[PDB]
Amino acid sequence: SCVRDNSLVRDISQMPQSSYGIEGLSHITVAGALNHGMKEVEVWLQTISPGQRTPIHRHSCEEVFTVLKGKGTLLMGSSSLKYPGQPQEIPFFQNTTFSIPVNDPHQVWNSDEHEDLQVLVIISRPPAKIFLYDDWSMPHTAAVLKFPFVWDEDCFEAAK
Amino acid sequence: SCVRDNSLVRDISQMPQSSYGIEGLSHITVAGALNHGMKEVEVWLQTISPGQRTPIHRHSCEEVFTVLKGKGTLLMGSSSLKYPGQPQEIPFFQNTTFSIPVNDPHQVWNSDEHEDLQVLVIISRPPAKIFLYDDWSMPHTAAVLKFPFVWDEDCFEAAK
Ligand SMILES: *[C@@H]1O[C@H](CO)[C@@H](O[C@@H]2O[C@H](CO)[C@@H](O[C@@H]3O[C@H](CO[C@H]4O[C@H](CO[C@H]5O[C@H](CO)[C@@H](O)[C@H](O)[C@@H]5O)[C@@H](O)[C@H](O[C@@H]5O[C@H](CO)[C@@H](O)[C@H](O)[C@@H]5O)[C@@H]4O)[C@@H](O)[C@H](O)[C@@H]3O)[C@H](O)[C@H]2NC(C)=O)[C@H](O)[C@H]1NC(C)=O
Ligand SMILES: *[C@@H]1O[C@H](CO)[C@@H](O[C@@H]2O[C@H](CO)[C@@H](O[C@@H]3O[C@H](CO[C@H]4O[C@H](CO[C@H]5O[C@H](CO)[C@@H](O)[C@H](O)[C@@H]5O)[C@@H](O)[C@H](O[C@H]5O[C@H](CO)[C@@H](O)[C@H](O)[C@@H]5O)[C@@H]4O)[C@@H](O)[C@H](O)[C@@H]3O)[C@H](O)[C@H]2NC(C)=O)[C@H](O)[C@H]1NC(C)=O
Ligand SMILES: O=C(O)Cc1cccc2ccccc12
Ligand SMILES: O=C(O)Cc1cccc2ccccc12
Ligand SMILES: [Zn+2]
Ligand SMILES: [Zn+2]
Repeated sequence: SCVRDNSLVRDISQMPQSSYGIEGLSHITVAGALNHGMKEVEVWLQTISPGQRTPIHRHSCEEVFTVLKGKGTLLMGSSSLKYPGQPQEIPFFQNTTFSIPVNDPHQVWNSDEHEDLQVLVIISRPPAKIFLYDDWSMPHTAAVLKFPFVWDEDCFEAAK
Repeated sequence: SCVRDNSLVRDISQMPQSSYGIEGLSHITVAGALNHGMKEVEVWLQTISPGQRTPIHRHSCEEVFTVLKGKGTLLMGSSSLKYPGQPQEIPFFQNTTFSIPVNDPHQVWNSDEHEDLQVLVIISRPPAKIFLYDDWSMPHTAAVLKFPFVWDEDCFEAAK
């Protein structure tokens, strides 16, 4: 569904959450472009189950994560050579933050075997324009744009 | 002193908090322009003590709040009158979100007597350009710009 709501105070617990077909994910856009009218920043609340990973991807915007619960590993590559290259792998834990430089290819993995990972994610220039890589050797020109992304599809179609 | 941190993954409990001379405030810039190099978004973590309030102010950027703990009241003024005017009082509670229209005058109040209010705040176009009002009756044209703001003064002076 597309749930639009521009009032000023909104209850996060009442904004319908979904995996959008991504196994192990639970997503809520807390404040965003297509659902609420934002123009410069957008905020997501996401929970990833044990062992799950996001796809390898990039987006031409700033992006900041804050870890509410759980632990994991951040994988990041470079945006300057013709492909991402073998990534940096950096562990993170509850109450850590990390920002992804514009266009850097990255992946977030919930490497804990038992607890869910819950983060707040903030982006600039919404909505997100995510290009997907199938592995760290795929060249940057070859990444596939998936726009709108699955949590924006219903509202993107409703706004034409 | 100015604390600059060029690290990718940071522990938020080790970024130094301060009131910056604002009674009942505790602030940490989680990811920002002067402290970490951000250009498009900046993220703060703020705790306000029971009864305390931010000054009445406005800023030419988007601003989104997410309430992590506690509860309170958002006070919103007019951007169409020549002054903010008597404010609308909008209650908010744990797990709510609110976005402040660009340039609207507002104040956040911890109207709870029992527990601290903690919020994650996101702004666009950092660092903040905050104009202060002495009361809801002050004309928009008389509001005073305080730049750099108190949590940016040390790095702004160090930058020279
Ligand atoms: C991730 O890590 C984060 C960082 O560690 C965590 O957030 C922090 O959580 C702390 C633990 O709960 C939390 O500590 C509480 O701070 C509040 C809020 O504080 C201020 O006001 C206090 C109370 O005030 C009044 O009385 C005073 C005398 O009693 C008067 O002086 C005053 O004017 C007023 O009327 C003040 O005592 C306090 O003041 C000072 O403290 C500053 C340091 O904060 C100094 O700069 C200053 O000189 C002086 O020492 C504050 O201004 C308290 O009310 C409460 O009892 C705890 O101290 C802290 O605030 C949180 N930080 C932020 C930025 O939010 C977070 O929880 C972690 N999250 C996860 C998921 O793990
Ligand atoms: C502020 O409000 C927030 C919103 O209410 C709240 O955050 C919510 O908190 C709840 C409670 O803790 C969380 O619920 C937890 O969700 C996790 C993770 O869920 C996802 O993964 C599970 C497990 O997946 C895998 O295992 C299954 C087998 O069981 C496989 O099929 C699968 O492939 C994987 O291997 C999965 O079952 C979930 O899927 C279902 O649910 C989604 C909806 O989320 C449907 O769309 C889907 O079709 C299906 O029914 C999902 O993919 C779960 O494991 C836990 O058991 C528990 O349910 C929410 O995740 C969380 N929401 C967000 C967005 O983070 C805040 O906590 C609250 N905060 C405060 C301060 O109060
Ligand atoms: O922008 C990010 O890194 C978040 C993110 C981007 C793309 C796909 C995702 C799937 C599941 C969870 C998060 C995801
Ligand atoms: O509404 C805001 O921009 C945050 C904010 C702006 C100005 C002063 C403040 C004092 C204490 C806590 C937050 C404050
Ligand atoms: Zn990303
Ligand atoms: Zn403000």
